[PDB]
Amino acid sequence: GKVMRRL
Amino acid sequence: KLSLQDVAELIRARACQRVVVMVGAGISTPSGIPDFRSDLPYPEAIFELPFFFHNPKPFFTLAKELYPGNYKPNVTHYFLRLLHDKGLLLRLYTQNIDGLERVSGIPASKLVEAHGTFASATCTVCQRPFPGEDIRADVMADRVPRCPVCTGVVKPDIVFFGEPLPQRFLLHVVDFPMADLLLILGTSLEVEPFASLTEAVRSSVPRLLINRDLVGPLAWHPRSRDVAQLGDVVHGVESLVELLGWTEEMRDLVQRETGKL
Ligand SMILES: Oc1cc(O)cc(/C=C/c2ccc(Br)cc2)c1
Ligand SMILES: [Zn+2]
Repeated sequence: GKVMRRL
Repeated sequence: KLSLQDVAELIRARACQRVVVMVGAGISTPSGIPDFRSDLPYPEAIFELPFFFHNPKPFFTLAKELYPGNYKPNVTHYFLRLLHDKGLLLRLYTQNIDGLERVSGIPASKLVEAHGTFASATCTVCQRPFPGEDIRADVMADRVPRCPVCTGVVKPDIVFFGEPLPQRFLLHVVDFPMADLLLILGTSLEVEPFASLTEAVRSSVPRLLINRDLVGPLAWHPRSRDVAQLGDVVHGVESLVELLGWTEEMRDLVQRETGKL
């Protein structure tokens, strides 16, 4: 999975 | 230490023939692309599937903005095109979703769009694929596109949080050890798995960072052939281009391509 991050 | 100038001489000596390039939002900005932080409960919901399923309009608002033929590549894109035209580009990894790398003329086989593309779309329900052109009028008209098969929402092939990275991303596995130069433009690479990708180049390979600031894995696990050129990305690139003796080549390439855009 594409990692959760801010933006 | 190597200087920028040293890296530049390796390249002109065509001694760097297998440049792997990593890029992010710092190269979109100059084309006018709005930053993705600026109604949503928090800005990341824009790339969250549960929220998308609940209300896709915000996303589709952004799809309208970034849909192909709005924005154009800037001179940083064109520098990467020039690297490619010279036979020096092994692969270009992008975290951006504006598709400006392919508009700049870099062929799809040289690109890894790690967060997907507006070039195509997929029915969220029956998974039928669609060329992006087939949903363009709906998007341009502010109507959520629906599948002719099942009436499900048709979602542009942008990778949302939690979704698998594209297949092509696994070219990293051998692209990085295969590089004889790593170029990092307009991104920190703080987010995994990009961070770990910088570590996968061989020990002797220079890593050249052109970015506002020094951040992420090049700062935490520095190596002796790292070069960081900190400042506006565009201007850092303009400096490398001069040290390469490519300033006039860049002008002429941009003019020829701008003539076409
Ligand atoms: O002269 C060059 C130019 C270049 O782009 C790459 C390499 C090295 C490739 C490589 C791959 C796997 C293992 Br293990 C060890 C070395 C050498
Ligand atoms: Zn469907």
